Amino acid sequence: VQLVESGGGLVQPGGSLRLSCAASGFNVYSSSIHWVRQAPGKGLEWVAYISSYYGSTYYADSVKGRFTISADTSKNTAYLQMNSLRAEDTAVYYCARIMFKWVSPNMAFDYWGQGTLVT
Amino acid sequence: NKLLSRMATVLVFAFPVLILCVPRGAGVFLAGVGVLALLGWRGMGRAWREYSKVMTPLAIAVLAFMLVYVGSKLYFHTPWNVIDNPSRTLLAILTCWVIVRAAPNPAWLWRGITVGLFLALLIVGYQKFALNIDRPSAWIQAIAFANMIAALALVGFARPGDSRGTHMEAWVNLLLGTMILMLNGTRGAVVAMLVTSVPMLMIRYRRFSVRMLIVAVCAVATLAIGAYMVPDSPVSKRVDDAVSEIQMYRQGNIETSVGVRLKIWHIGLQYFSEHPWTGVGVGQFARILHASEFCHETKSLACVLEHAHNDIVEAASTTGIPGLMVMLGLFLVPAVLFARALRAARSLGNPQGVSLGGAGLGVVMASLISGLTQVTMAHQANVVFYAGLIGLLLGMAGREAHS
Amino acid sequence: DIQMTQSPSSLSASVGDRVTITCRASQSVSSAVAWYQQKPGKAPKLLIYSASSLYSGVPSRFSGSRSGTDFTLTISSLQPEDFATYYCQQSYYSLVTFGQGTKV
Repeated sequence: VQLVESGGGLVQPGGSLRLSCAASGFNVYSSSIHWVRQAPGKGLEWVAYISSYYGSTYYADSVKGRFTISADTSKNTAYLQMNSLRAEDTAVYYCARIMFKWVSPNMAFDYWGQGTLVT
Repeated sequence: NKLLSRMATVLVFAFPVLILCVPRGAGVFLAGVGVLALLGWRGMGRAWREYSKVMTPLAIAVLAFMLVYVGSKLYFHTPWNVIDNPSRTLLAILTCWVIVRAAPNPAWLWRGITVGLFLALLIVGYQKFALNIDRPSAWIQAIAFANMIAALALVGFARPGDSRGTHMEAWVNLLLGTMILMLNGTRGAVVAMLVTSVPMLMIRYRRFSVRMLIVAVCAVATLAIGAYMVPDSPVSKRVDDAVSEIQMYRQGNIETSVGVRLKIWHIGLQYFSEHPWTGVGVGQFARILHASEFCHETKSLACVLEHAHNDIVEAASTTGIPGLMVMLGLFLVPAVLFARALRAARSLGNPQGVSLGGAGLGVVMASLISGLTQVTMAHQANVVFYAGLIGLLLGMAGREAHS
Repeated sequence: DIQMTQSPSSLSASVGDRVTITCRASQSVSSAVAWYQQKPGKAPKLLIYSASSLYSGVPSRFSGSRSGTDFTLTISSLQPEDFATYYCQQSYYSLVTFGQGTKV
């Protein structure tokens, strides 16, 4: 079970960028995939996720209205699409997968990704 | 004489509201039970004698459970904290004995059911839509609350009557139940309640007999099988979510939910095979995983769980043959006492007792089905609620069956 | 929303001395707080879930407990590979939040 993400790079403020979080060893439509970012020399910051089956989504206060998270069970991949980025969005972006619902009724991140840097 | 009847009636009216909505409702209801038993002192010495055909297979079956469940400690020196949860299954004896002495009016029980379901729906709606919560349970654990909601809805499905309004209330009971469950996720409880409510159509509509249930389940099964002929709709690709898991488990890689669950079940049912009579002990399931030869060669998630997630496997592995028999009995003996009251009420006409027996049987079936995927013994709230409800329904069921 | 605070923000202790980390919460989270260890320039890994259960591949030295709404983590002893940052995440509310992040 591995999760890999790519798509980061240099982008000027006001543009747009899309990150693809390829997954392996499980089905993206089964569990829930969470994006999380960490500012350089700072703590982790949550942004959004998607529900397991319903597809319901929630967004953080700062990224709401411009970030579009999506899933595609055909390719077993998860994507996060950002619009109108500012200079405060520079951080390293990680993937995240919760444990099984029965082992932990409350969400708990166990398998992560290598991460990508956006600037 | 009469005052005990009126206060027991209002208590059974308010029991669902207290348990589901009131935060510390278990303690309040256990005080309400005590303030009734403390009132009849020379009673209950001539109430055990009157219903010893129903009371005794609710007392002996629990005393044997407790004795076998504490007789593990004499050797398996685990601390007493294990038997603090089965200390809550003795409350069924008290909550049946109090009802037997103080005859209630179970006409208000159904009104309490629907009031509690609607108020719980309002509470969960507030806690999910405004105070954003991932698992909107009122004041207890999400899984335990889901079990509570399913049991309350299934009890309320057995509304006594055959009329427009009674059918409306019965249907609204399941509608509110499924809304509450879906708002709380845990759709496993939803499917358990849906499959449990199908045999209860026997009690619901007193026209549809065994054949008019067999045909219905055949049609439902055919509709379900109709999905795979076109595997594009979400129906096909959610039961297809475990086909890969099981086919992988049959192969070398076992690091998946179905795979982990099956590996734990096998490591439990092989230890049970090696130790037929007594296992590692009461509780103490982690010793099997910590001492096995699979966890010594890999550090998979199956090697850190405190307890198994299958009652028929957890009880068998931890206790053994006597423990398995007593654990089965704790659910089946009520299931045999409800049938013997349902048939009596059927022979007496008396539709209210018939519906009560049907509700009790449905609760037993739902508890078994839920235990088929989780251990209901761990959650103290689940244990105390099940004991209270199973000792409260059978009280009025026996009262109506006898007279 | 919900604000999580950690104390101390940065503490240092020699090997063999047990250290405790406290994660507080603005509102009431029943048990939906997990703990993570992050090494410099590496993806964090789960340590404790539901605040009282260890995760696979985590030695039994790590342990957590709950006291009301003040959540604490402690370690049996410090080994040289245990010097890394720690974080606490609350998952009760649908909008999860990470703490400030302590450093060892």
